[PDB]
Amino acid sequence: GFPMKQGVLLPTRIKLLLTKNVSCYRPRRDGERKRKSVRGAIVGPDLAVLALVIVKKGEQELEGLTDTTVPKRLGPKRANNIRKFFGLSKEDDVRDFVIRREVTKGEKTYTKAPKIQRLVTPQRLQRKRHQRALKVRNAQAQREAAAEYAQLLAKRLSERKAEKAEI
Amino acid sequence: ARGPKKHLKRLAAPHHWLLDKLSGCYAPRPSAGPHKLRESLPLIVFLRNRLKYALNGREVKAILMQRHVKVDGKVRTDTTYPAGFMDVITLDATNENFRLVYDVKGRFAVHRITDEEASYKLGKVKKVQLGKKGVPYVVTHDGRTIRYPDPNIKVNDTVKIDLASGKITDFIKFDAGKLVYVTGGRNLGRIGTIVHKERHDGGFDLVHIKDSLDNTFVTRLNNVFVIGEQGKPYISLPKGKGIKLSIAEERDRRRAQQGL
Amino acid sequence: SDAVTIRTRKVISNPLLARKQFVVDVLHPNRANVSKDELREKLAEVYKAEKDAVSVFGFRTQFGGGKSVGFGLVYNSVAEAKKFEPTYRLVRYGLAEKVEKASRQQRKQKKNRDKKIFGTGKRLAKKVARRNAD
Amino acid sequence: PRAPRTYSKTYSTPKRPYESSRLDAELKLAGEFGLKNKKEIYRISFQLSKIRRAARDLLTRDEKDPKRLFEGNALIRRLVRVGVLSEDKKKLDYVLALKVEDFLERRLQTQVYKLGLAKSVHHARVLITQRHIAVGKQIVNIPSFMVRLDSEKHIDFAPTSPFGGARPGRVARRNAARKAEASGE
RNA sequence: AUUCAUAAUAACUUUUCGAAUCGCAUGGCCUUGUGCUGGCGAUGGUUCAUUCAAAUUUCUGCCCUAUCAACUUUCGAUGGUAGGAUAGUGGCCUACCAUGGUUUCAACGGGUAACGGGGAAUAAGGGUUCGAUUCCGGAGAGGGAGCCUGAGAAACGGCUACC
RNA sequence: UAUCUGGUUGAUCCUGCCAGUAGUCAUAUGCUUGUCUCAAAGAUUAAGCCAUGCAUGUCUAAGUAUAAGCAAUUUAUACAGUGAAACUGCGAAUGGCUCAUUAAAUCAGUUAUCGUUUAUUUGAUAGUUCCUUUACUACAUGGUAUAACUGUGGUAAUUCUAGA
Ligand SMILES: [Mg+2]
Ligand SMILES: [Mg+2]
Ligand SMILES: [Mg+2]
Ligand SMILES: [Mg+2]
Ligand SMILES: [Mg+2]
Ligand SMILES: [Mg+2]
Ligand SMILES: [Mg+2]
Ligand SMILES: [Mg+2]
Ligand SMILES: [Mg+2]
Ligand SMILES: [Mg+2]
Ligand SMILES: [Mg+2]
Ligand SMILES: [Mg+2]
Ligand SMILES: [Mg+2]
Ligand SMILES: [Mg+2]
Ligand SMILES: [Mg+2]
Ligand SMILES: [Mg+2]
Ligand SMILES: [Mg+2]
Ligand SMILES: [Mg+2]
Ligand SMILES: [Mg+2]
Ligand SMILES: [Mg+2]
Ligand SMILES: [Mg+2]
Ligand SMILES: [Mg+2]
Repeated sequence: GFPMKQGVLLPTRIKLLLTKNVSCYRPRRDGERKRKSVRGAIVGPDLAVLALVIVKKGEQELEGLTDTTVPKRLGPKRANNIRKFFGLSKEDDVRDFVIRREVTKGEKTYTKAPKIQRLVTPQRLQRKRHQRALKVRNAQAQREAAAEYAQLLAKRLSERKAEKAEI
Repeated sequence: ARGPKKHLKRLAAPHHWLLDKLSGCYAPRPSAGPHKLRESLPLIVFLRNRLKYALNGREVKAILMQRHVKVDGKVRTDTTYPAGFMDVITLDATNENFRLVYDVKGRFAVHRITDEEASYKLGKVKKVQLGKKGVPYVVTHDGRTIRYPDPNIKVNDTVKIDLASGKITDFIKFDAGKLVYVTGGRNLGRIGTIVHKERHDGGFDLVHIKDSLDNTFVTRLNNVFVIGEQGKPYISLPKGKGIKLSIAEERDRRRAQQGL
Repeated sequence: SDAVTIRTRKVISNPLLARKQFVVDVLHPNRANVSKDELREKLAEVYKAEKDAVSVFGFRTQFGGGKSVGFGLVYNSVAEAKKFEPTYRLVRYGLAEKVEKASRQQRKQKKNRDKKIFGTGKRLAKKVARRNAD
Repeated sequence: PRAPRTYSKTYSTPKRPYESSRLDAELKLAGEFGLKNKKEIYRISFQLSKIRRAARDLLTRDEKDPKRLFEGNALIRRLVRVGVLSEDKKKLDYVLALKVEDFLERRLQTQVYKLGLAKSVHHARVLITQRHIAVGKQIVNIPSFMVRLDSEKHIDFAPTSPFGGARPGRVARRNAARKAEASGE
């Protein structure tokens, strides 16, 4: 049952320290690595099943491979993904084109659809303008606090220079 | 080892919390916050053990999650929030205001203040320094960073903080004759006026303090907190005013006002 | 009749938990351990809210008999009683139902069994069925 | 992990196990006071040892010592409160002179006997153990209770005792039932 | 007490950060455009403070043993200069250099049926014995070593290898 | 709670130990055991070895919901309730156990960091984003690539995983 690993130019099984983001390993902790035995990439009699992908169709239609088509499980969820899936434009209304799936419970046929992500909304723009206005008003408040401190230092300097120069 | 500790065993908590020896293996471990662990009073200890408004921690959490309590004008839903010296605790229900001041036995007292007193606190200036962009700032005893302080403000002085805006209203210097409050050591909770301050350059400045009845004591400067001028504090003192009666006279007034 | 003469001391109003809390000391000479039900009803009339919103607990009786001391809670309405009272006390008063849950060991063992499955596991069941069938 | 509960031993045993003088004096105390053990005498002698030690180092301290004044007055107050030390002779020199018979005089068993009410120390003890005496309104079934000189006028028969009222007693009830059975209605 | 805080100049960089995020309410205004402004929070983020700490660190203090009197210095022992490494000081390591360092005031070694302390037992006073063990500190997870993730572990209800 | 007694002699007085005597949160064991309260407890010998089960997970109004999940929802045909799974985030460095190592080492009290790191908490803090500007790039908002899921599998077996 040991799966083949791409890049192991060998026909036998070898132990390897596997890490995050590699095949034949699902890490269970953070930064956790295991040594596992992996079949090499070289196909040979030692195997039990080959996974193959059809790159070019033949002259005959296979009974369960190519004659059939599997419906796509999920449609697009992001706004621009919907835009490029149905090819509308850079600017358009993507709410109309959202794939709605129909679910029946005997009598009530109700339709559910994904929530569009990165959708431009007044809530998003209000948050944008709020962050901008916060930055500008904090900078102005900083400038006026510095100015108030500056005139305080100038007054204190005038006090001390006059007191020390005359006394 | 290997990292920060999250538990506080009972018998290792600060003694001034007055937690019972039995009925529990642990004590509330104060969260990180404005006051040091040993010098703080967690909100659960205040609400449950001192004010008796809650019978257990679950009720303390129930009270806090409805946002009744507030420390220095902010809700603080945290159960183990480390409230400390001169913190203002407001309960909008019961319309009650508290300032955390030690009584003369070195324990936080249930001391009530009015709305006008609860509008502000006092902070001891822990440090004065120039920040980035050359902007001066002071750091108080409760960790508050206050930008653009008055240049006359030095370390060991006391500032009045608006507590609505984090702003200094006025300040008191550290000089002989000024009323101070002892916030540490074995004289914790005593109130008197500075007689003089001996330097000891290189370590541990000392302060000589005498109270109303001319009892003098010497305390390290780190424990000394200025609270006003000669008389007339800027805060409402608790009962006792830090006099430190002896046990004999303490007993005398016990038998005096217990027999009417 | 037998002078139950319930009285409540150390009364504290707790608007934070929307209730009144107090000690309940009960004089019951020629009697033993009156009840929690009749203490609750009597506290219901004396504080004039409801029997539902009155909670009593504690009630150790003095050595030798004739007196018991406990603690009492009177809430400002039933709904806040159901909000702040513990589940076990509400089940004591019939105001709640003791939730049907499995044994502590059974829950822990089920949790440790479900740790061995990744995903929903119905793919694993399908493959196990098909492998055994064929 | 929890705070240990504190406990202490309340007696010491004597030095020489077999002194005819101590054995006779202990048995005379036990007989005169209706005690069960020699441990009952040992517990009192142990209490004298702690009291005498505390008074001893206080007297080592000079007069007007704040600690000698404070602790010596509290020790005098407690012993006067319990009746072991007389209302006069309120001094540390006098608490040093206290005897075992002074403490045994203040036991509830002795006080129940000496306030009438028992006609014997052994009768007093069985009445006490059998819940017939209330020191105030509180039934006390411990014969070593240390009546504290304000409770003496409050010692009486328990209100829920057949010698206090409201019930004629279990054995008396069974016997009266038998008599009703033999006689009639 | 400083080559401190901070500021300035010329540059530099596999250029760091400087909100493409979320809940509730959705008020105000005039070129009424589904236009311009707008609240109470949540979560993020730089840096400095603080809190929790961590690491290192100053002085003095530890049982029996001389049938243990000299020990360390080749493969750092002791100091200097420079560098490297580290979060940072430091022979921590490296190169070069010097010949130092401890010790009869008991070094070095050996033993311990030694984790240390708060404490415990007994005790006129002085003492004697104990403290694996409810709190504090330390160490370890069969024995070694090594490392990943992480603010933080040389982690073991983490991994790697050997025994 | 500053106490001694028996034993060398024919008798004596000494030295001197043996023996007795009393405690022990001091262990074990024997006999015995009615009540209430309190409550130590595989340390010592073996830090010897372990069957089995449990002891670390966690979701708020507030990161990601098309479960082909349940209720069906408050214009709600983008979503809106609850919400498995799985990404994401945080935690798993605390606790708990033991005393094997360890003799200026640990550790105690007392110092220092003007010799450093510090998630979180709390406070404060960000108008400057223009390659070489006299070559600015959607901002009413950039991109792909994956989990859970679909489906096809391998292995006696694992908290194994592969192909699409
Ligand atoms: Mg630990
Ligand atoms: Mg969130
Ligand atoms: Mg060097
Ligand atoms: Mg160097
Ligand atoms: Mg050992
Ligand atoms: Mg020890
Ligand atoms: Mg120990
Ligand atoms: Mg051992
Ligand atoms: Mg470890
Ligand atoms: Mg083992
Ligand atoms: Mg390890
Ligand atoms: Mg384990
Ligand atoms: Mg562990
Ligand atoms: Mg001898
Ligand atoms: Mg019984
Ligand atoms: Mg063992
Ligand atoms: Mg053990
Ligand atoms: Mg466990
Ligand atoms: Mg973590
Ligand atoms: Mg346990
Ligand atoms: Mg154990
Ligand atoms: Mg963190």
